[PDB]
Amino acid sequence: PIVQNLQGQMVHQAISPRTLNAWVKVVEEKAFSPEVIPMFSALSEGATPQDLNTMLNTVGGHQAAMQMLKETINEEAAEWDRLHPVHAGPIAPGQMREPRGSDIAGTTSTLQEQIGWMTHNPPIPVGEIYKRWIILGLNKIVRMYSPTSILDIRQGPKEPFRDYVDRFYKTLRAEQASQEVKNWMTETLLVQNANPDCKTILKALGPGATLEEMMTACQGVGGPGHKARVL
Amino acid sequence: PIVQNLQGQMVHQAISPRTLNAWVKVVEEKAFSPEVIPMFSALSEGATPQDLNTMLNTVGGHQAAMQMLKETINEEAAEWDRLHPVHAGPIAPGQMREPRGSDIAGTTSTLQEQIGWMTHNPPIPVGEIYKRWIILGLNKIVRMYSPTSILDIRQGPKEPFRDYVDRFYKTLRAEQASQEVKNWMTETLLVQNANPDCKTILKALGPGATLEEMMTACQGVGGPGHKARVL
Amino acid sequence: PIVQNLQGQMVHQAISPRTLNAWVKVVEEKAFSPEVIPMFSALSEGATPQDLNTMLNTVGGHQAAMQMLKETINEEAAEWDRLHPVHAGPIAPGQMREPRGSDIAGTTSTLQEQIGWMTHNPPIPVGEIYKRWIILGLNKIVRMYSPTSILDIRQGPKEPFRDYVDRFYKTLRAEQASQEVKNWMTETLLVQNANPDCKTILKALGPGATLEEMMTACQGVGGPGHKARVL
Amino acid sequence: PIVQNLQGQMVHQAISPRTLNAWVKVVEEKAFSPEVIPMFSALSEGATPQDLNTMLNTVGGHQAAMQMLKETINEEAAEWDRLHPVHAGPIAPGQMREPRGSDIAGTTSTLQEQIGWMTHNPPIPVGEIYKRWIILGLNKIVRMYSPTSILDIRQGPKEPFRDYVDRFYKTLRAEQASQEVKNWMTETLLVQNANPDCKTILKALGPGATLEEMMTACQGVGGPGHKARVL
Amino acid sequence: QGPKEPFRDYVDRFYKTLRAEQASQEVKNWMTETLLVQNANPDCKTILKALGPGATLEEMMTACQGVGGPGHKARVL
Repeated sequence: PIVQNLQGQMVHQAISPRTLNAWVKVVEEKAFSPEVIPMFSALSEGATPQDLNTMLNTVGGHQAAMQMLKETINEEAAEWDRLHPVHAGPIAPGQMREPRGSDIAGTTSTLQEQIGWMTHNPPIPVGEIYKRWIILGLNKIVRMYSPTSILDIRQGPKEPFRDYVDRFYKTLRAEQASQEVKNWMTETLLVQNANPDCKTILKALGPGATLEEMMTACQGVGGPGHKARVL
Repeated sequence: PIVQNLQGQMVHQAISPRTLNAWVKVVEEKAFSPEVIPMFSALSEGATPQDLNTMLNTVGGHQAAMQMLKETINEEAAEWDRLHPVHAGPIAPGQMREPRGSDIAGTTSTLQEQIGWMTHNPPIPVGEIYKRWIILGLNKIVRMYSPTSILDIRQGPKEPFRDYVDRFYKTLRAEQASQEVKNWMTETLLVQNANPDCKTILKALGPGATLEEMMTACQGVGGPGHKARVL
Repeated sequence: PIVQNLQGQMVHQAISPRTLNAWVKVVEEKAFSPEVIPMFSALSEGATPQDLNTMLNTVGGHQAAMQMLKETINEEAAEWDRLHPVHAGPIAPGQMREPRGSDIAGTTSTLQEQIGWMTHNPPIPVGEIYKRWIILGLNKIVRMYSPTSILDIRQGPKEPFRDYVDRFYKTLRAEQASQEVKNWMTETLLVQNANPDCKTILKALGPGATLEEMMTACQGVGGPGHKARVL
Repeated sequence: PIVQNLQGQMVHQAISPRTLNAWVKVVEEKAFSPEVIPMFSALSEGATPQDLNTMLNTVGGHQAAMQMLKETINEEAAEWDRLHPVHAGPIAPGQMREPRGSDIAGTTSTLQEQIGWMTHNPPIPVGEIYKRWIILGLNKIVRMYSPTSILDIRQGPKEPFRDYVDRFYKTLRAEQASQEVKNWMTETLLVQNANPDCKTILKALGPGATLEEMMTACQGVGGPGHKARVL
Repeated sequence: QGPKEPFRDYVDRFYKTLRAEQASQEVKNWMTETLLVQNANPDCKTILKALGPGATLEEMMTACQGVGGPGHKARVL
């Protein structure tokens, strides 16, 4: 995308074949897993809409998810053009004409105009909003993908604490809810779905317990072969 | 993170996709190993907090252990706001106001803002403290990984002394203790948890004779005080 | 390690991650092979003790061998500390003060001072001696690894000269003894450890046949010591 | 080796890590094959002896054959101290000292001194002769490898011309005779070692037929010919 | 510590034995915190573990004094 700083003005560079290969490979390896969202946020340097849209268009087997994501982007673009500060009428020549919801989209925007409003006038967050809409759509996909409704994870009488925690944190990452609520829910839910023996020693710790303390306490609860005891 | 020397002043640049793939493979196959702490130290190049923050969010496996590391960083950041000099608060125009304890974290500070206080005015150890807190979290993760104490690392009857030494040194890497204390322990521990048959010839060495000499003697004999044949 | 001469003033520049993966791949597959030792010398550009120390911290299973190498560096550092010219605490104001054994070691040294002493006052070979001590340590590890002796490598009944010479030369790199002696004993050894089928032709060639000349003759005979008298 | 032309005077740097891995990989794939000699010639850009010594030192499997080359290199170094200018022991103030046979090797010379004699007075062909001496040794190595001689090549009845000519071409890679002599060998041996039915095609075509024409006839007739005359 | 042995006799013997160790103060102190709990009988060990991390020697002795016997049994077994 558009880069260059200390050596002067920005130049529009193309995407790497290496990053494109990673996008194809990661999908074969772990298609809808939550870690895709921070990787996309981190790697998207100079996040221009049409360039971001290239990753969406190079979709393989997971095209159905992308089609839903595109509908969500269209809903978000429609909301931007009508429920947020609306664009006026005729203006004097040479002004950008405050970009519309459809101007954010790659289909209805040319490269010259898209880069023009991105840096000729003071930087507009056009890439940031489109990227945010993609993040919002990806969050919907991981939410739908999750096979467990958060409270479906349980610990069997022979299942170790570490595996119970792995299962619990796997569904926890797809929760998409408020942090205070998530902490309060985590505190009660972990105890409720725990096995009788595990729950009996877990209740000794009581209020004010934190994850570092919980992990430390469950070191003596051990793994397979070892028979977990209160003492 | 920040980079550039030969052409002039430092500018913020993202890490290679091959490096990210290398990290992903290391987390997948070497998960809780103490060998990953130097690998992370090498890969945590420069000093911008944002790149380290995104890198740690790419985990698909041991997310709960990583979350305990985030919790550790959050409470270490709390101590930077309280214990350490955080000044009076109000500041006259034209200053960068100095980061508070929670301003160190990439989740609470903007990228240009993070770069600003370490580039617009002379260096401050914001990258080093954030890295130190992550390293401290990794030290805690290997402390939870361990399932057997040093005195529980006993040598079996059919178990060779060489395998026992590897088990001891691998176990030792996660214990977090003073070098003098570890050396002082090394004098009696090595022959203490060994089996009777190998001890027959290894007890003859006596006082002094460092690990190198003890191993040179051990290699020369093999097995439980004498080697065995497979084919 | 430090880099740049023609280009400008010296820069301390981090190793590439591909180089680190290549080192890990070599250590993982070749373990205690003598082939690793020149590869370490080849890869260790601009000899900087901290970077050299980092390359000894990434080992997996074989940590105990690495610990012996680290103790060997301490042993040679101690040799520098008291048997090589002894330093005195009192020195004139404005001097960098030439390093003691502990200063050479990664344990008490700081990277800013370490780069400082090698770049300020006239060149001290701090990196080269540390690299040499590591190589000396690696040269002790091959002895620990080697499980054979000069008269244990004997050609079997169905073994050809190529298999017999390969085991001898594989062993030879880990010998750690005088070259002058090795040459003088080699002439006796090649005849002595041969099988009776190949021994008679080796004896028949006699004195005045060098390694190339013997290898040239041994190429045409065929099998595990084919008919030695052609009439 | 020493590198830089465009930005001014050359700086000494080590070999690239990827090149070192490639050298090891090529050895695993095809250590003794004749095309390794041009591959080595191509990769040895900047023939500084110390860098060249690293390539020799890092060899894996074929160590016994590899150590035979040192005898030839030492022998050519002995020839350099005889047939080439040998100079004298005395030396005038501040001179770099013209190389002796044992100054050529990196093992018995010092790097700064080595760069000094290669560059202080008009270039000395130290790297070029060392590469040629190594090539002479590599030409000896393919003699040791060789499983078939040039006069051992013969076409069987079930062996087509393409299979036969490939075998003949492979054996012509290391023919170790004059190009003038080789022209006669090519003209005579190719027809002479062909099978009777294939020979009939060659016999009919006869004198005044180039390699292009011979190949064209072989291509048109098919296989090694067939049980009845076509020409 | 045996099943019917009281903590005061056990810690008295531990201190007496430790008195002849002639090692640096750090070596003795660091060990004492973990070893006393580890070599204790199940019921006593449960009570010592219940007191847990932190606290002074006076606080530990105070807790032990009121506990009584060689360790009175619990209901979660």
